Amino acid sequence: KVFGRCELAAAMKRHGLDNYRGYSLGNWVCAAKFESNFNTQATNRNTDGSTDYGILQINSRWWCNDGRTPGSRNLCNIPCSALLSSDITASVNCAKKIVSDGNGMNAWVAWRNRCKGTDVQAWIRGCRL
Ligand SMILES: [Pt+2]
Repeated sequence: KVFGRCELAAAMKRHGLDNYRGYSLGNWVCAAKFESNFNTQATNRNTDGSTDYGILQINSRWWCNDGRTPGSRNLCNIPCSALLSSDITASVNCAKKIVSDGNGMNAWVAWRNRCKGTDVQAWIRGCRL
């Protein structure tokens, strides 16, 4: 599923990401834009052999099991394929564990390099929330 910007902002808000660990909704929408282009089916291989999955590109190195990432963890206790659903519940629940682990949203390379320190409120402009 390719979400629209405001449809994803609404789903993320419903699921309790607005100001989760002090990250405004616009941070999460910006991160999804530059990680997945708002596409729940996005998958990308990392140099280390791990893969990133779904609308928030959650990494099989730590967070999910994809059956092909040796010596990795599954800290969200899910198959990585769960993260590709049109329903973002599993991605949001796992993202909440990730951002709580001490590094905050710096875990998302695209957030750090493209969203951090920018006017992220722009990502939710015009949306009925
Ligand atoms: Pt939820």
